[PDB]
Amino acid sequence: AQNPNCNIMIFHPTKEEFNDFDKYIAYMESQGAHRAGLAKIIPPKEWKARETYDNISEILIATPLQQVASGRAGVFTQYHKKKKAMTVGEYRHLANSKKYQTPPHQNFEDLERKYWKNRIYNSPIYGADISGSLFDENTKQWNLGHLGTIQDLLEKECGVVIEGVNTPYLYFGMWKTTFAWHTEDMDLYSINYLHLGEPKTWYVVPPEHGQRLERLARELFPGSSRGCGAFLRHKVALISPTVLKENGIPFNRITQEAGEFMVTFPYGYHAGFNHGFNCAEAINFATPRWIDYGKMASQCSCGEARVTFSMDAFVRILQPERYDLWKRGQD
Ligand SMILES: O=C(O)CNC(=O)C(=O)O
Ligand SMILES: [Mg+2]
Ligand code: NI
Ligand SMILES: [Zn+2]
Repeated sequence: AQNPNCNIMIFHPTKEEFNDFDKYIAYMESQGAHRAGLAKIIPPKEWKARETYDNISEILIATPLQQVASGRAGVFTQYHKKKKAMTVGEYRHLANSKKYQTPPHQNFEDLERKYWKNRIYNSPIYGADISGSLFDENTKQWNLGHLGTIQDLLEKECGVVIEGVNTPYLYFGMWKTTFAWHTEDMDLYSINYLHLGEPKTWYVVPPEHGQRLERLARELFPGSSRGCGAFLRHKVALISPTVLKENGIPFNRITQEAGEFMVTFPYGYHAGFNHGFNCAEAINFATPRWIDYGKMASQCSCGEARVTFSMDAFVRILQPERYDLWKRGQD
């Protein structure tokens, strides 16, 4: 079995290898990359996502989210308070202000220490989940707005024809902005490209051990657990590496820098934080190996998780028994 310790693997495709996206995913899995839940892909040196970023300040963040924490430093939840719209130029200036900027630090490890010590005492503002793309239309390789769609994968593998579309999302981060422990909708893959700015640190639990993380989360967040049988779908809970280590939960960590891709694999729980002002682009995708994960994915029916139009069809076709109850949640 390849990669039996479930380490995060890093890949350096050549420009030739960068032509066929699906093929390269299947290659990485041949090497065991999925066992980690997360892989890093460093693009060939000849590749570029776009010529410059010189004109991105005019993008609008219609609903910036202030991430307010509750709990203790290593075990907390965050709620998203909606703020007034602002442009990327306004948000970048805010990120760089004395109130919100990255503190002085020695290296990534020192910064990670300061994040876990101090996160809860601040409320950074995240421009998350903005439909759009920063890939140039002329970028033909690994252009996250030109991927094969999940609907088309389900049609090719299973023959069924469904409504729905699959588009990318932009994320504008600042110091301490946080993504809570989650898997993707329907336990899909994700791919995330860090277009510019400061790094993003990731934590990940191997898919084969995801239920260990779920059981810990039920113990640490016991009222949330009674409220919903899949409350990590709410994307609000944080658990630190120290707490994970104390409770024996297998995990890995890695820092993504500008110009790098990350892939999350089906049922790979992940969480993390941004080091400073940055912009990432991410999208979900599927392969044939996903289908079985899609069929088994948990679902939030309490009503909190409230997701996309396109997830309806996935539930309806892969999980017809759950369909009814999950749609009561969504309506
Ligand atoms: O970048 C972020 O804030 C969160 N991204 C993801 O969870 C992902 O790409 O799957
Ligand atoms: Mg602009
Ligand atoms: Ni994700
Ligand atoms: Zn729920």
